[PDB]
Amino acid sequence: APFFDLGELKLWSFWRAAIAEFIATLLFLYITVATVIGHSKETVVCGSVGLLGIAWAFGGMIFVLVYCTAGISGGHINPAVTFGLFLARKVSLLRALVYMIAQCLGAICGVGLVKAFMKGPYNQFGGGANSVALGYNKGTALGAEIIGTFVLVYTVFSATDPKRSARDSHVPILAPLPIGFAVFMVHLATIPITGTGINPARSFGAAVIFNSNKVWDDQWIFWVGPFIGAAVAAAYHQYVLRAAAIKALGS
Amino acid sequence: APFFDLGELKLWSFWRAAIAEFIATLLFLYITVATVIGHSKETVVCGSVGLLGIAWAFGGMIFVLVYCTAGISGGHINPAVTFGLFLARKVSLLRALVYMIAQCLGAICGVGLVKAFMKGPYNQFGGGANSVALGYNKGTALGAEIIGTFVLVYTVFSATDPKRSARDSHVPILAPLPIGFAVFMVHLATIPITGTGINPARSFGAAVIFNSNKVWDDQWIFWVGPFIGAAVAAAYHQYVLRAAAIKALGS
Amino acid sequence: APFFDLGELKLWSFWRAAIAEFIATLLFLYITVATVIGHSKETVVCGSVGLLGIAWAFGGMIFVLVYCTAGISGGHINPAVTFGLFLARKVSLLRALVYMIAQCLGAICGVGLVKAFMKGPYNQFGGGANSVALGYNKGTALGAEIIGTFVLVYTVFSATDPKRSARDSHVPILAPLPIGFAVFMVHLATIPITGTGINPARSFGAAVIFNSNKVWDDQWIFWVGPFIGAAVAAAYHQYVLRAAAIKALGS
Amino acid sequence: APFFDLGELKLWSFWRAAIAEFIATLLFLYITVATVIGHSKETVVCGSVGLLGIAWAFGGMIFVLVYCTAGISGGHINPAVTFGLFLARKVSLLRALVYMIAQCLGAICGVGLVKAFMKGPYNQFGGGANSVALGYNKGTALGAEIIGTFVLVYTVFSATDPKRSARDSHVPILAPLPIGFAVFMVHLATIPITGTGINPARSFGAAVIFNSNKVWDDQWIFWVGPFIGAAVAAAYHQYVLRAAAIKALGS
Repeated sequence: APFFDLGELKLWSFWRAAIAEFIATLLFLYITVATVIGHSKETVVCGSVGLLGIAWAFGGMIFVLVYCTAGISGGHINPAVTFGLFLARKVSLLRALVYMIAQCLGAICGVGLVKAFMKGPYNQFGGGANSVALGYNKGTALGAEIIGTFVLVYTVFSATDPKRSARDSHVPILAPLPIGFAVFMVHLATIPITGTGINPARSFGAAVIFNSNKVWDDQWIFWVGPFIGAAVAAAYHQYVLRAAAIKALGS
Repeated sequence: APFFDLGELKLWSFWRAAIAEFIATLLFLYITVATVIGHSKETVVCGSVGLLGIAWAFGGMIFVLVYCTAGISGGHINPAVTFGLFLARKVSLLRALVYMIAQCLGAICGVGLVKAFMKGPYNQFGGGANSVALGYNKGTALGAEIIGTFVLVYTVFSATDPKRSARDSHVPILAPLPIGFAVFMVHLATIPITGTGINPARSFGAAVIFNSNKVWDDQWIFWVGPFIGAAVAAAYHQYVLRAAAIKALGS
Repeated sequence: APFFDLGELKLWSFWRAAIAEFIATLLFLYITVATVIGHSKETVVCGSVGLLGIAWAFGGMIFVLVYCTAGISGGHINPAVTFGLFLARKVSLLRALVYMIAQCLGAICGVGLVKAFMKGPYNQFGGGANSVALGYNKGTALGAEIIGTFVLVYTVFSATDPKRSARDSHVPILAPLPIGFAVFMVHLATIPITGTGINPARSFGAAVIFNSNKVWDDQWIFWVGPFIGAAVAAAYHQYVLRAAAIKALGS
Repeated sequence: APFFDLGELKLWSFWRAAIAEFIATLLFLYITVATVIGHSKETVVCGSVGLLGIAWAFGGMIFVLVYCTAGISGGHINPAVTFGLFLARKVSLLRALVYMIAQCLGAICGVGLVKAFMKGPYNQFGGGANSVALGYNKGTALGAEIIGTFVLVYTVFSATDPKRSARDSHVPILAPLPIGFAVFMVHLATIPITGTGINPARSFGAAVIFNSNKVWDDQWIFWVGPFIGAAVAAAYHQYVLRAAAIKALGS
């Protein structure tokens, strides 16, 4: 794999792909963390959208955002997704890094906006952030992040279009509904454990803005867990040897 | 941009497009505000569809209505959507205004019907209306409306079919599921703040029928916020320069 | 319109269409009423699927069942749907009546099965049945049934395939997801008022099995309301003059 | 029907199909049982994803997993599905057995992982397992499993692609969204009765790991019920005589 290929010299398109990932991740953090704080601050019992509503915010926004950006950037919104695809040689190292930076920056900005709008409840109720919950240890958290991210990245590889690519690149277009649903599902199982990270930029953006020592102590789990889950899904996709032209037929 | 083009002289189709927008918005207000009052009036704790159920009423009805009217009017159901498309020169000024009037009228009628059916609970529990909630200021509300409407209008532009148009027009057909989901998502984040407007006709219809001074004082936020969010999504779509024939591939 | 056409002399297919409607409606009543009783009997507060869960049972089962039977019968599962299509001359009188009978019979059987499985809770918690709730009058109930059924039947007409028909007939195939979603939405608004009928066979099956005088007194609303809502959606579809080959493009 | 056909001598593909079923079922058990324990352990009232959230975990994971594995194995994830298809002669005896073993093994492993991560709550709150709930008898449970599995398997047969098959086989590709929705629906009606089995490998995996005598006493219902429901859906599909090339047109 070279550091970069000719696609990365199509500078206009490559710039707009980075912007599309930046904005999408910003929007992803804003809606989901605002949903979280809005639920956490509610004084009436059953007065909120509930944990079910939070899981929907994360799954539904990934559906919407991959839908909007798949033809522009490939629709990653998530460094572990970008990392998996890079391992499968679907993304160059240079594009991979640019994507991760755009995603981490967008994440900080989105969470930033939630804090700007509701600083009181934002600081009071945990800042959106991922950390190990009471009654679990780090090994369980990490395990839950690995397997959770595997589900996500396994779904991404199955969702790739073998013939269609994002504008001026060979980065595969992705079917958004299955990927959104994978996210929703993993939140249902993983919210009691870590909040659910499965997305290093999502975890990072919230840790940057909330800036607590507890959250920073746990932060490595939300990089290492998803990167490992991503690598194991790539390995698996490579072994069920189904890159080729296994187009999954949508629902 | 001329005030109107030859499509607007196809009077039969242009009339039926206006009617389709009028009826759709009426149905949109009736189902969603009835869902709201039905939840608000419930005496049993967890005896209702909950805030999650309300968010679904708004997102799901937009999915259903854009599905039914996309081939007829372009499926706007929302003056900020019409406004964004007008800025992108996808709609003439004359069609734009006719649409907004049909949507505002339909909105009043739909809320009217909710009040006719359940006047007691209708007046008691807030009339469906949008206003700034306790503990937020006008700047937060406006900000939340801007960004919320941006998410919606960004999704609309990505959902446009570059080849297919509504009957006897060049108004693009829209993919309904992504747009419905955008609405659902924005409600999850924005219900604790304003009720969620992101739709001037939705906010106006409820303010007309509920007719409280508090709600009228706040009403400008629900026009200005969505119009700004819409204009920034148009600007953005124009800059990721993706009008051309970026057909987003559905889920 | 003749009483019948040559499609009705294709006896093998016509018989299997009737069977498909009978079974589908039976399955529709069994799952949805079982969901209702299961929620109603639950002793823990928030220990159930909630009203949101009930609305999903009705909307999701119609999605699933129209999906399974659309190519076989046209996927009606509902006499008001059959009635609307008959008014639009898409179904003959003979097929229409056979469908309504199969649907009413299947309905009784499905509710029958719920009672057989959980007779105690079945009788205690209202039998699944539709009736006017406390605090509303008959005119509101009827109005809510008219408009609710209009939403449903308006969606059906938009969901019709202008080129594809059920086996050995000219009965249009229907797009199931939009129709399922219409049902879900109308339940969100209408459950506090009548239970939501919008389906005479659904209301009839539950009234037959539950057999209370109160429920029988209200039963006419659940025939008259949906038949009127259906006729007004047909009239409307005929006037937005969009039978022709307005194929709504799916999501 | 011969014991096996030439497809089963394509050893590379046949091995990878078995692996795909093994992994998918493992992931199915892990996410859904983790969702169950996470809800069951929650100390705050309405502090969880609720029974609605659990029903979504089961329906949504089947949607995601059939989406990922349909082109690889046919996407069964469930011995009653495999059994139904075998009866319809769509799967050979040899492939059928290999699938059931891979599914049962994967199931044990997935539940195993949930216990490894949260052994305390895992043992305290029922291990994910299926059993007859208080206030119902075995005949009701069995009946509920039969009819529940019928809904599932009826949907599977309607979801089969008559032209497209899994890699190097004639096992039909399946439309995942309808099947996922069938699962979701049956959970809504059946959770108060048995937990919902409709999947012998799902019931077996949880019974193996939880290892209680009560759960083992009831276990036969979760094999016999779904196998019967599956056989009756096959019989029905054979009689509505719609194997041929009834392609259900997706939503």
